[PDB]
Amino acid sequence: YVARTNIYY
Amino acid sequence: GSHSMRYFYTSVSRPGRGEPRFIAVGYVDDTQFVRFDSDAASQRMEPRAPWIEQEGPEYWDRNTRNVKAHSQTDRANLGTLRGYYNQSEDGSHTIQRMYGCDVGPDGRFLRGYQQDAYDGKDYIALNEDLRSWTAADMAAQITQRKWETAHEAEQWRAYLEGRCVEWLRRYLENGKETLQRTDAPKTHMTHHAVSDHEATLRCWALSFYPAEITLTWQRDGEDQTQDTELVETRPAGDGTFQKWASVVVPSGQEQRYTCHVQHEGLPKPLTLRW
Amino acid sequence: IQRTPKIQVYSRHPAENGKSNFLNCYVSGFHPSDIEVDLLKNGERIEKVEHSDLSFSKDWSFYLLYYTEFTPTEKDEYACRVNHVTLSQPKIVKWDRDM
Repeated sequence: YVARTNIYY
Repeated sequence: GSHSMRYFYTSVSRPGRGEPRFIAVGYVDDTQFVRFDSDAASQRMEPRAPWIEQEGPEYWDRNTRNVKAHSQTDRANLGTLRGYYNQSEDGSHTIQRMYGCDVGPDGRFLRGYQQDAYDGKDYIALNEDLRSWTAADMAAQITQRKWETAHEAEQWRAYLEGRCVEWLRRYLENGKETLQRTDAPKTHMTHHAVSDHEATLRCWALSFYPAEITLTWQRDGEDQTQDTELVETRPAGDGTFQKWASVVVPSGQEQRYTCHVQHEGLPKPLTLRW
Repeated sequence: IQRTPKIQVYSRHPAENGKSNFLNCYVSGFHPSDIEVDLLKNGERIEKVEHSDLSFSKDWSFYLLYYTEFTPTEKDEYACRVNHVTLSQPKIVKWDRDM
C-alpha cells in the first residue's frame, strides 16, 4: 500500500 | 520468519529529450508485486504478482492516486535539487527513494525506513526513531528544515508503524503459498581444467527462495578466501534465485576442499566435496 | 560517480539441448540507470525480449533482468550485448552453460 506522505524538497 | 515490504522510487531527468520519468515498484521480501511508470499509457498502478490481483477497485484507485502525487513531486524535485546544487541544466540527474517496514514472526513492527539518494549518493534519511532526519550536506539541510517545521516526520511514523505493517500482514496472508515458502537450494559442483597444474571448483546453488544465502569454501575444514570468486545472487525468472562460488586449487588437491551452503530452507548446512 | 554494470548470462533451468528454457541476461550494480541490453542468437538481435521493472539495491545501484524463451542446441551461440555510459563500446558476454 503506497504511503500518503509528503516528499517535496 | 521475519518479513519486509519496500517501495523503490526512481526519478530521472532527460535534458534535451523530454520531461522527467518516474518509476515505482513495490516488494514483499524478494517478490515484486506492483509497479507504476509515468511514461506508460495506462497511468495506473499495475499488478505484478498473482496474489495482489484480488484487491478491489478502491485499492488500485487509492494506490494510483498516492503514487501519482509522489510521481509529480519527485519529478519536480529534480528541478529543485539542480537549483540547490547550482547544477547546469545540461546534466542528467537521478532521485531515488526507498521506504518500508520490517516485521518479526509475530507480524509486529520491528523497524521502518525512509531513505533518499540524489545521483546515487545519500541525500536525506529518516532516522530510526522516526522523529528526526539526517541531512547529508547543506542542500539536504534546506529540505530538512522544511520538513521539520511542517511536522512531516510523524506522518511517516504513522504510515511506517501502522498502514505499512498492517498491509504487509494482509499481503503475507493473501499470498501464503508464494510468500511464506522456503525453497531449499539444489546444489552441485562443477570442475573446469584449463591446464595441467590448476583446476577451478565451482559450487552451485539453484532454485532457492528467499534470496539470502551464504556459500563458503573450506580447505581441510579451515576457511579459505584466497583464490575464490563469488557472483552476485541472481534471479532465475520463476521466483527463485541462483548463485555460485568458485575456487582455484592446484591439481591433485581437489579432495581437500569443501563447499558450504547455508540457507534458511536447510535444517542443517550442506557440505559438498568434489 | 558512475558504476559499471556486472553482466551474467545464463539459463533459467540447466540447459539441455532440444528442451525449452529461458535465456537470462542479468545486469546489476550499475549507475546511472540508462542501459541498453540485447540478447543475441548467433550475433542477431532476438526480437521478443522482455525485461523486469527498474529497481535498485541497498547501495543505490540498479539491476534489470532481460529474458526471452529459447530452445538450446549443440551449435547455437547465444550472447548478451550491453551498453552503458561507463562502457566505451558495447560489451558482449557469451553464454557458457557452466556460468
